[PDB]
Amino acid sequence: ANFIAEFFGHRVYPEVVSTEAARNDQATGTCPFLTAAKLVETSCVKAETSRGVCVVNTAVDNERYDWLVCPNRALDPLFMSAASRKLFGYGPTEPLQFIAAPTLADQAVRDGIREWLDRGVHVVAYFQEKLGGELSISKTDSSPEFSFDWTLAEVESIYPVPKIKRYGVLEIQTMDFHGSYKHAVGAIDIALVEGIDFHGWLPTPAGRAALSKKMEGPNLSNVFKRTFYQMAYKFALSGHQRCAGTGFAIPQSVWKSWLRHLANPTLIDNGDGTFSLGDTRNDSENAWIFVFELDPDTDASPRPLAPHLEIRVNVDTLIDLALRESPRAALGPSGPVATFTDKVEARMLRFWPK
Amino acid sequence: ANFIAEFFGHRVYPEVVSTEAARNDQATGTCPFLTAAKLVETSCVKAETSRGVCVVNTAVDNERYDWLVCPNRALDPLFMSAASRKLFGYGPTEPLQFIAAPTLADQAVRDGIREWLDRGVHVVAYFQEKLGGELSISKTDSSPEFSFDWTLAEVESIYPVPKIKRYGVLEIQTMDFHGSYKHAVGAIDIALVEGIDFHGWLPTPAGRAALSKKMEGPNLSNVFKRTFYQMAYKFALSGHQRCAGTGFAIPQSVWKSWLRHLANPTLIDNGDGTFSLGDTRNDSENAWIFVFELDPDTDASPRPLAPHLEIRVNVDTLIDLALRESPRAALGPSGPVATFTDKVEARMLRFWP
DNA sequence: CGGAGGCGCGGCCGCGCCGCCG
DNA sequence: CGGCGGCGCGGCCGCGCCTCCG
Ligand SMILES: [Ca+2]
Ligand SMILES: [Ca+2]
Ligand SMILES: [Ca+2]
Ligand SMILES: [Ca+2]
Ligand SMILES: [Fe+3]
Ligand SMILES: [Fe+3]
Repeated sequence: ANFIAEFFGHRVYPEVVSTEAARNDQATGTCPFLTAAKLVETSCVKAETSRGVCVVNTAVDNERYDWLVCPNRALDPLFMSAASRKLFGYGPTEPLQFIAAPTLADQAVRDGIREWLDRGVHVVAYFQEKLGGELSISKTDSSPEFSFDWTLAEVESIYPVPKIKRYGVLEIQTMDFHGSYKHAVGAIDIALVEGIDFHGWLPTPAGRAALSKKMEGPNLSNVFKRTFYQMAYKFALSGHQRCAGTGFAIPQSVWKSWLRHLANPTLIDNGDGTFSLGDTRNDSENAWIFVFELDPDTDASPRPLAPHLEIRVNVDTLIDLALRESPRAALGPSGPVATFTDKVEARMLRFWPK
Repeated sequence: ANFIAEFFGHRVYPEVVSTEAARNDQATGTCPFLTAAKLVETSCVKAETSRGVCVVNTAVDNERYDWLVCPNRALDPLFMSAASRKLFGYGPTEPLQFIAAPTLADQAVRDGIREWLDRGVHVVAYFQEKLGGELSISKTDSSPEFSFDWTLAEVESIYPVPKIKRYGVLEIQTMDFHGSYKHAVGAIDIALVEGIDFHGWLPTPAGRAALSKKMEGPNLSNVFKRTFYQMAYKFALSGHQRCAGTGFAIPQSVWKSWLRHLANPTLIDNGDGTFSLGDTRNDSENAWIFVFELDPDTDASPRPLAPHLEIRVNVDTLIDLALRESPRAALGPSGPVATFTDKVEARMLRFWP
């Protein structure tokens, strides 16, 4: 029922979408997303028990879902540049240059940036775990330590010393799972090395069994617990003058799983290709949730990220929905808590003999 | 720097408890808390890589702390009964029977409950994962599924069919860690079987180096993330008329780590052996945080849980402190965000030749 | 109704930043 | 002004409940 969906960036379950490059990435063991970003060959960062498992496919409530399972699978600079526009308040057709932070060591691009600042072209450099390293805000007696997945830097000048106008934050959350992939990885790895035709073997019942061997479901409530807190906290930090906006990038599958956690919220249609969660018409701290898909239309080797839903969020609404609205629905007339007393009595009754 | 604090329920780092009972439980691999709760010999439920590591000792901000790392180490029926009195509204000195749900199978205790009920004595049966299994509430379109660590059934009737007046909820939280215990466990496991006099070997430099082998620190923020959500949600659920109250039981160490998460809060002294987090005069959700210690006074082999701090919480204040007050402190003067713009530029300048 | 699978729960794992000590 | 190390972060792990499907 549960399947490894992508193996080193390339589809294996729903379709075995494999070109010549797909054969190579899997044989060498290379995450194509780190390689394309850094322009240097890079193997997946994961331990042997889950090596190359970038996406897992499962059903919840009788519907199929791709679950991103590696933060590096959502390492799509092109998508992040687009989401950046919404954070810094740029138009859709505005000149923008989105470069990595390690590139700043190169003279050729430092001379290039200066020319862009003269033209009025926006220059944003990003700091990411494997591309420059993350940035952190230190703990206090009244505040905990925090780290940002993507720190965006809007450049003002770099003439003598690099200086920024504003900064941006993108937070990525994928999904973690129950159990292990060890058995599914182990079974498909022997068909990779010892086997003579791997891609022709994956769509077969034997390969489909191997891709699913002891594969379990997603840790749904776990990521909501961890991501909700970071949302509420980091969105409040976005209200700082020098912070242009904070956005959380999450897959469609993850967004849908959060709906019950948010008391089944109705999104407001703004008529601007964007949606809103609560009243964002006043005193806004430019808080965003970018719900993305794995592009089902591209045909290109690794499916890139495509926008699915762009939600501007009211923080107090987000807090109120999760911690007040949802419990009240659980305390509803036909809800689970109404019948709980009978459940306790039923569970007690099981210990009675005969 | 970081040490295994106790092995199979008996202290090993700060002081080595060297009783015959401490030697026996270690050599036989029994978690002494499960075997005492259901009166049947039971080994630790943990996997080989962390087997027996029921507590870990670490320093944060230059002071020592014991981190419980096994929910079964907090399995203390004696402590939970005292905490339940606060939940159901019993005085400190009034009759109370606190029994595990599995025992309901016995006809001797079933008749015993009937005898207690008609003499006004309170009877509460508890459901815990290893003792009767946990109770859960199922998901809806507007609410997620939840499980309760301890669900407490205040019995009123047994004769025809078991029936309860109210239910109570106790949630238990300890601590998870970074890295592995594997290397420290494997270093002392070979000392247990292949060597002689295990306790005498533990306090030596070589032993203390073994107890600390690649031992890392507590996963502090992780635990707050997971538990805060359960607090806010389950405390709101406690408002239900059939729910007497819900309490969260945590070690002192983890409560101290929560202070920065709660904008450094100041507890209001009620002058009744109880403190309050916010205004708890009106509308009572009957929500509690029971902060406990590993009893340092009594020198029994496994040191039981002793009350350290008994807190009434205003749920709305708990949410406010963590999600509004704390972020505002971080944005304040001399805060980390104030100097963040310079940090970006400094990190940006590190690429310059 | 009985075995299989979903998933809350909560402890294992290591990367890489930054604070602390010498 | 360098290297141990604390710790945020976020993905691995399996227990035992319950709901679903044959
Ligand atoms: Ca991060
Ligand atoms: Ca995140
Ligand atoms: Ca708990
Ligand atoms: Ca539990
Ligand atoms: Fe990957
Ligand atoms: Fe244990």
